[PDB]
Amino acid sequence: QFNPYGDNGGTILGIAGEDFAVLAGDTRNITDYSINSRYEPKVFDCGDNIVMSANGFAADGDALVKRFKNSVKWYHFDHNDKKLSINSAARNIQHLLYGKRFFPYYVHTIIAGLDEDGKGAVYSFDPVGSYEREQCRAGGAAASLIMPFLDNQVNFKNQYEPGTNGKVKKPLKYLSVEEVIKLVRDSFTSATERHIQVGDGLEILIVTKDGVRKEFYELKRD
Amino acid sequence: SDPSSINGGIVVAMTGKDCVAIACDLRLGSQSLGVSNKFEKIFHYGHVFLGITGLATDVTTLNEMFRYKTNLYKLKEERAIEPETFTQLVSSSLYERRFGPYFVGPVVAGINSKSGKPFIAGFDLIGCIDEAKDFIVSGTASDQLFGMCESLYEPNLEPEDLFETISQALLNAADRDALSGWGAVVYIIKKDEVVKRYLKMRQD
Amino acid sequence: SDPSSINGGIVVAMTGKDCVAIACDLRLGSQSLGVSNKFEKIFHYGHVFLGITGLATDVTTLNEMFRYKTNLYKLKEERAIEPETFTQLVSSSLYERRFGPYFVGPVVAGINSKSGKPFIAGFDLIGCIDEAKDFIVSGTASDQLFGMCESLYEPNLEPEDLFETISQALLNAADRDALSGWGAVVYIIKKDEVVKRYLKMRQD
Amino acid sequence: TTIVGVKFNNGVVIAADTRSTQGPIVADKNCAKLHRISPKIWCAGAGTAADTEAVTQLIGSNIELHSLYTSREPRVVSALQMLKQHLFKYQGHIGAYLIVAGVDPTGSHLFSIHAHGSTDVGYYLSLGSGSLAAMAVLESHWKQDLTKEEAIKLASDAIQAGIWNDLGSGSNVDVCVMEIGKDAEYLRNYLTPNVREEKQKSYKFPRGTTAVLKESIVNICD
Amino acid sequence: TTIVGVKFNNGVVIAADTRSTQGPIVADKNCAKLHRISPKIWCAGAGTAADTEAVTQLIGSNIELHSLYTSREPRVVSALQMLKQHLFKYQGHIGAYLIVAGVDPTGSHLFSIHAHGSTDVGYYLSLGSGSLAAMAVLESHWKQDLTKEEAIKLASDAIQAGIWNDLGSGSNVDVCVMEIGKDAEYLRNYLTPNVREEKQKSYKFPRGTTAVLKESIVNICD
Amino acid sequence: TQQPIVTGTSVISMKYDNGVIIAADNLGSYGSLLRFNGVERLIPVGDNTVVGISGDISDMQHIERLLKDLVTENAYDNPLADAEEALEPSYIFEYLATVMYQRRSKMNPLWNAIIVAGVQSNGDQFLRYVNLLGVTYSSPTLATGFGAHMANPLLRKVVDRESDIPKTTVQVAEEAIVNAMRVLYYRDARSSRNFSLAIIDKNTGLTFKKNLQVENMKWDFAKDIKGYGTQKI
Amino acid sequence: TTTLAFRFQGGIIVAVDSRATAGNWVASQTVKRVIEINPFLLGTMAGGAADCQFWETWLGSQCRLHELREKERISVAAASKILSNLVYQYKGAGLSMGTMICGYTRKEGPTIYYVDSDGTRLKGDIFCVGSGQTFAYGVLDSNYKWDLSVEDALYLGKRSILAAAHRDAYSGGSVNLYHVTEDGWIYHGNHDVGELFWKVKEEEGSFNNVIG
Amino acid sequence: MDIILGIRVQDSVILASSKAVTRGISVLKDSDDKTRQLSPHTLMSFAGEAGDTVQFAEYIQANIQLYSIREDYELSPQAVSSFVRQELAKSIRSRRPYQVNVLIGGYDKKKNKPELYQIDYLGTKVELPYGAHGYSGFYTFSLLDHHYRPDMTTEEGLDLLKLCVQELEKRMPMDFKGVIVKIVDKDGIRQVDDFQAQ
Amino acid sequence: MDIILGIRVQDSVILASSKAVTRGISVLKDSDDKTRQLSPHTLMSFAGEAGDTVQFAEYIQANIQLYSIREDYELSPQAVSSFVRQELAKSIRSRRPYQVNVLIGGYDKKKNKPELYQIDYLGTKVELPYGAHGYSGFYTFSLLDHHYRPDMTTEEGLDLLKLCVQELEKRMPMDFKGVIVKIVDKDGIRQVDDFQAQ
Amino acid sequence: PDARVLSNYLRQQCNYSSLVFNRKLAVERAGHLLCDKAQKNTQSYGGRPYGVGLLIIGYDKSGAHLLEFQPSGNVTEL
Repeated sequence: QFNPYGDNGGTILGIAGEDFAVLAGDTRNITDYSINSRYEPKVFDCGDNIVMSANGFAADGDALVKRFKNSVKWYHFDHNDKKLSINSAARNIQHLLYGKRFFPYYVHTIIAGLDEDGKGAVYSFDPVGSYEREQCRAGGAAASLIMPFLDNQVNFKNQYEPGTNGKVKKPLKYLSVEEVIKLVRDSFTSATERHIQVGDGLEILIVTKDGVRKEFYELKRD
Repeated sequence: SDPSSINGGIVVAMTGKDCVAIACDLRLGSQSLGVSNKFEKIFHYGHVFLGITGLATDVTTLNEMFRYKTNLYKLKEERAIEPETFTQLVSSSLYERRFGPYFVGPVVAGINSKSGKPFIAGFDLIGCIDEAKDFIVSGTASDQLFGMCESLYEPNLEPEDLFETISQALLNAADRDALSGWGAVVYIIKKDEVVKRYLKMRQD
Repeated sequence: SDPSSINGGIVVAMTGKDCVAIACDLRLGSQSLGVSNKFEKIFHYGHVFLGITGLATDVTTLNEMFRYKTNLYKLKEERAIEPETFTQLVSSSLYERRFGPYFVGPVVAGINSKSGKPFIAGFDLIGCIDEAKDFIVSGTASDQLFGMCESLYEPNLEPEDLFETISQALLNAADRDALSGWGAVVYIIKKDEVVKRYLKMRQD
Repeated sequence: TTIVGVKFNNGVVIAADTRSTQGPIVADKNCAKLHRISPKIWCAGAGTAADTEAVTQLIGSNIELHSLYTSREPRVVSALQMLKQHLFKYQGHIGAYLIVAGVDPTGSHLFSIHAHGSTDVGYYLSLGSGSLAAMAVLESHWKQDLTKEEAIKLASDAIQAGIWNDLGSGSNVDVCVMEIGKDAEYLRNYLTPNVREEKQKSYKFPRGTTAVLKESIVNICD
Repeated sequence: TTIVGVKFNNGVVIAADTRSTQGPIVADKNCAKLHRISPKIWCAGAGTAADTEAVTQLIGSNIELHSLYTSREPRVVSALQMLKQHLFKYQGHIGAYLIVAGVDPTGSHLFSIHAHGSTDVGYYLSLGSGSLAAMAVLESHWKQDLTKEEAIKLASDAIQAGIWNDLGSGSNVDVCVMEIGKDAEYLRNYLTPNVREEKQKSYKFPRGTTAVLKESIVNICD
Repeated sequence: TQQPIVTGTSVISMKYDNGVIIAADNLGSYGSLLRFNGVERLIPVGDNTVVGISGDISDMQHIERLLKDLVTENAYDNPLADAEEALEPSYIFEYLATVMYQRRSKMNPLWNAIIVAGVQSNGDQFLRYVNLLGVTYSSPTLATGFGAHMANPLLRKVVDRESDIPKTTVQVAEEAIVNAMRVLYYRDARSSRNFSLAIIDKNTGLTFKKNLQVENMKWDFAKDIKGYGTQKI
Repeated sequence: TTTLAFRFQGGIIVAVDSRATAGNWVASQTVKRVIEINPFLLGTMAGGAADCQFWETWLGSQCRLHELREKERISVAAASKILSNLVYQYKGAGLSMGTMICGYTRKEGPTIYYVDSDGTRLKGDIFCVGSGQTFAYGVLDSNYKWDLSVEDALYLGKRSILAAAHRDAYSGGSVNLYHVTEDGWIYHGNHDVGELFWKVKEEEGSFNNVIG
Repeated sequence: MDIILGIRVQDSVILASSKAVTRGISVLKDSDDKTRQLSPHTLMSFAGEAGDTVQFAEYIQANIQLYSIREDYELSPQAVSSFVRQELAKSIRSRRPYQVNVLIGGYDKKKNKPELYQIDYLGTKVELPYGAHGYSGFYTFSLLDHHYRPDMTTEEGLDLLKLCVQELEKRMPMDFKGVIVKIVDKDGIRQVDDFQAQ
Repeated sequence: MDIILGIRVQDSVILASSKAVTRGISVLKDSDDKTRQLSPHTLMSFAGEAGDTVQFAEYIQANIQLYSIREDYELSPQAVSSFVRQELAKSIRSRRPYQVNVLIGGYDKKKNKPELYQIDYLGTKVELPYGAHGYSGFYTFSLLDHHYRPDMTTEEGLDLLKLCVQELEKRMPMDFKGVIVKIVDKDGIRQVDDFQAQ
Repeated sequence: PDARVLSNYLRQQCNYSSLVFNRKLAVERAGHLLCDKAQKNTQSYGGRPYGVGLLIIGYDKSGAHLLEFQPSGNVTEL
């Protein structure tokens, strides 16, 4: 019996800042209990200031992205090099994904960037097209180890104002890209400690109104 | 269907400067249906504490099995059993049933009345032991806990800060676990004085 | 579940001196539930008779398929089709559907208006033909019939005695078959004049 | 099902019992496994009833169409190439094993095609339920060159070994002899070893035994 | 799970990482696969955790009872005969593969028992998730007769090849050296290549963040 | 779906300062049987690339054909067909990966693991995997079959990271890869003893070594092993 | 998932939760279970996350072509038919989706049509689909009255989703409210189930067996 | 399964059809009409698989109506049921068959006789004095075998049918939420909204 | 499954338990009492697998009664339910386990407090203010979460419980043929034969 | 219009040669392609030839490049 699917581990993450957005994802690539490469990117700039990453079954990922990028190309060709509004992008990705509703792309994809007002913006996707505008979403192998943490930190959950008992929720202020990346880094290290499919390296792409920036940090090669 | 996820629940333990903390949620439900919010998973024999997760009917039986056992011990040695001497027990105990295990995940935690040193330990269903100087987690939201503990933990917290760190870990994993919640309770164990507290959390 | 035993029923044919007889029960039911006692399995196109057993919905469709077909024949050749020329048909017909057969067991029987000789024939679902000078049986109580026919049959019976022999075979097999009964009907076919009769039988 | 075929000097002969099964119950007490493909080309069909009688049917009809058009007597290997080409196309879902025999203006021939389209040749063949019976009566009493009467005597004495020792075959023997420069002879019942003894009682009922409820005279024409 | 063992001139050495799995999540970040059967007899246990630690337990206890009674130091083949006799009785339903090593008043020994009771011998053995890793570091750098320091250097350099290239093994290395006419040395952490870097933020909350509903002081004695 | 019949085992490879290496014995197993030897799994393409194939042989023989025709085709109306505009490793590989995927996506795969090694026209090193599922990935070291389990480890003690290729002498690279091939033959019932190693140096060009074997082995220490614990003789 | 809608004097009231879960982990508490087909129609989301979202958004485009052609508002019945028809075409293929199409045209008044992947198309007054449907039905069955005020009609829907949220492990998060009128729908915010509970317990007395 | 009863009397046909609709654990409705009028004097009840059920009913209805304006003449009960059995007949051997059982009861203004045809999803049709689909028969058939007479008044039939329902309630595990009755005759179709309003 | 409800009020426990008994297609009875009194002030309802159900109930009843004459003292609700959970607990790991779920509601004449214990076939016990077994909970639990108060009168509880049943009827597919109610308190057990006689 | 069709066919040819092989389509090739397409329209019944000339430019691995195509399928490099 030929089984057309495979899981290449990995974890990606996307936070939407007040006026910028990030999307990180470790570089390790695996198969069962072995290593295929300690550095193989899973986060690409697709043009028009849009970062994207599809995580799950390596191949379906590469395919979707390529298929998406060739699509940005033609959007320009047909509408006078007009810019692709990230919202317009997600709607499009839906159709791509739902295109294969009955032979689904075995992946959890995530794009991120800026809306038409300059505010950060993220988008999480079903492996068949269901998308929602998220503001902070971990997807991947250890997502269940980073979401509880950001919940607490980025959104101050279960935290109250001292000396007011369970009466005043601690107010949320918004993090400077600096602070967010310190958050993002701690999350990934912890994850490497307790999850064997996470480690080796962490590459991060920051979207701002100047283009896309990239930063890297080495993780433990457990 | 995994027998160790019908009822649900979580337990976590931590060590600090001359103290330990053990905490758990309160929910007991069948599959999706929530049945109770007063189901406690933490018991104690003398100055030794044990939290248990997994199949509820087994959790209950084990408590009774250990109460029974510890009372007989005390009577015979004319002293209460210690944390290590106890861990060894619940380990053998779990194992004597290696081919029809109780579906649980115990977690011992106490202070040694002789040395005075903090102790916390975990086991899996057949009894494999596991000491650690920092923390133990077990349950349905097992992973959410490893993620919280591998961040918020800090060696030698003061009992007043330990209470804050442990609570926050429990509190937040239970929120990303669909089968754990409906309240919680945390203990802060010192050489003497033991303080118990119930926390306020989402009831969904 | 065998598609050829949901509805039930039986058909039998015999030859005598210058005549034939064709008979069948009347029941149509779903599994155990008896639904009707007026469901006839014997039809006719001109002076040619066809009895059909098996899956009721197919029995009905076939009748319509053959009526349709024979009317077109008559019109084109300016004469009614004969017993043999017909058998060959329903055989090919059944076969054109060799990989999704109708679930039946037809049985042709008539007298040749040219020669004047008696004719009876049987087929299985894919159309294999089968002539015989004595008798044809088909249905759920198929075996009970071979047992009755292989005893009570007698070459060259007089139409008045044929009626008695054929009736008795049908009558008695239908009593040892749980899915056949609720009445019967028998035909006695001569060169001319055709007499039809309904018989009285247990209604259980 | 129990058929055989054996060739001699000026032709070939095949024989087959006449008993169709259908579970343990007997259906036809006097069947006819011997079919005509063309005047001097005959087949013996074992296995799935309708299939063999319908396939020979076909091939026959086409070969008739062939000779007519080519203005020459039907070769026997044609009838073979046809059958096994067709049998194969249906990966064995048309269970018809058989023994094709005949004579064309190039000698006498004898073949045996299995369901899947496989064909073999020899001087004597056996196919059916009692093939191992009538193949002990052939691997014993066989010699090269046999009179017409010998060949006939052997073939019909093989079938007989099938009738008696096998449950999936019985009743009478049927034979067809194809001789060179001569017409073919069809022997429907060259033997009749089985003939039910007479009954012990007459089972005719006295007129009026059966109880009737209604009577009437149905019509036919217009 | 990643263990090895290698003997030299006056003794033998075995090493094992310290990482218990349980799916992809890590359980124990500093386990101990090295057990003591008797003072100078040690085991390395791969596979099902509880099983190995419980079986060595047993056998050990019994051998202690044995020597006492026979008034002689524990032979190493005894410990072997015991283990594999027991392992077998349970047709492999007690998944404990391991490497038994030691020294008795008849030389130094090294064995490897599989789950079902099968045992083999050599000068160097590897059992675990990364046995093929640390077995390329042994089929390359191996030579007859090796200094104590060489043997130690090799064994610990095999484990290391397991740590890095395998996902089912990591963290630190543990070693135990058994030398003739000498006591045994237990090296809990002869290495510590992995040590989580320090975090990027202090995550201590201000006292009173958590909301409480009830409080009280529970009792203990009588 | 389908199943592979005849099969080639591992194919190990690595990079160095001036180029890349790629080896792979010549045995073509038929289950437990070793029915073949004159089997070549190193298919060079053009004068700058080589493709090591593993898995079903009938499907390997199929790709090869495809590659040849890809070549005999790039020439068609192209005068620089041996200079400026001539097949690169990255062209070949891109094309291959396409097909591979297209295929699994039709539930009719080619049962293979593949390595495309070579040096770009501008001098860069190129090493990229690609199996029957379409999954592909780059790395300093690469290997199919056991290579991933037994080769890799060793070829990593050499080039542990992307910051060591520059300091790896074409000679040291090879001397390892072959000791690795010693290991492969030491523990892998589906491997042959003699092989075929091919280098692709940016200066020297393509060197296609053929039929060699694994010498320098250690079986002496066998005489010492007797029984399994009790036997003393 | 716990979604519901119902008719009454004021029109239609739609309420949903926002929890989405993978196995036993809460992959998200921010799901828009209400598809805003267009200014006048809303569809809910049960069964399949994507199938619901995709086809219902498709359906919106359909209504738009229809309105440009006839120069008139499409009717809830015709819209619900279109959907179920497309769904029925794929019967067998494995789609999945229970849903409430809610509209209020001039001629047909306020209409709710339940529609699912089986090909079912029901007209109704009260519908609840989900894993918490049973609990929602409780509060709802006992308190519904055609003459509910608007203010109370919304509170009923809210308390209903809350009931589920509490008992059904697979339901929770924040309730989202909508009110549909003959001029279109009006959003009535997103209320966090966390906070709402404590509020209700305190201001309604209910939820006694809960210490807090 | 759902409940589908029908009985022909002196000069009319009566159809009973449970009102509930259930999706798994809950009951989304207790006032469903399983009926669908094909023409002024032909009525057809149905019960079967979730989606298949009414897609089919409406389809049939559409064909009959089309035929009726085209010919301006009304198709007869006998010919109407014949058409249905034809479709269902073709259906059973198609990529995916409709799983629908039906009852057709019309008034033949040509013979001035009521007729009731019962057809199951396989294409099995039969003309009966009274019928039922699915498990519905075991609880009733005996009562009707007992009291039914062809001379019965419409008024008497209802009383009979009431008994059958009372029995269905007492021994059937499912709670079908009552039935809805309808009468077909020389004057057309009308609903006995008083077996419900009782 | 069968219906098993129970609610503790001010000073007493109330138990509701559907009356029907069904074997496959038919309903052999619509007046079954799933109750069984263990002692003057302890009552226990049950529902589960066909045979296992009352063999177990009676067994438990026999043990309690034995203990009671022997000691001449009456075992307490708390200790009684403890014994039950013990048995069922051993049961789950035996050649063949009883598949029985239960509710025990007694009056602790020692504390003068009513207590209600709910136990499932696995040995899972819990003390609650109100409970139910099987699917019975989804249709009721919300109504009780809403109206229940510990100060409630016996008189008020019934009214409440009535609502839960009315809901069970409106949305549950099965027709449980009504319930039988019973009250336990300082004066013992009595049957509210007026929820049935209503 | 004709140009649209042509330039479009060209955009396609380049994209294929880009995704599949990952190599920028050489200019000479783009000539052959535009010639063979213009070709078909001079050998069959029913249609008409493209009424439009194009000057193509580009920069492959042979540096600069200029071509001149005519509706007869004649592409010359100037």
